[PDB]
Amino acid sequence: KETAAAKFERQHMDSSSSSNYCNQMMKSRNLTKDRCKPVNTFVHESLADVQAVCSQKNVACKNGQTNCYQSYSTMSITDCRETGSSKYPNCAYKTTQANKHIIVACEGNPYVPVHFDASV
Repeated sequence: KETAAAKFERQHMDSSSSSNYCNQMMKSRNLTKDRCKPVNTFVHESLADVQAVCSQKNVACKNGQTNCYQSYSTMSITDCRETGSSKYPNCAYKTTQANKHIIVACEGNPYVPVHFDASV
């Protein structure tokens, strides 16, 4: 079973944009298999910097758990949002670049992000 941490890296880490960035990324990260994942965020900071968020500002998660953390600094991210006319299997996304604080849920040993809660 893919760990939650590994799933977080697959769905949300791209440390490495074109208007087609989201179309290609959502495909390459297996987020267009079976369904078009409607909304997704990729974070372009180093894995180390994102993992460090687990030592930054403790905040409540959307689901009410208390293991969420807001990055002290803004981070370079890309929001991928499925277009109003996107129809599986031809998943189409609008790519929007931004610099925002990220909120992630952290868990496990090592204590790392396991869920992307929001950008603010």
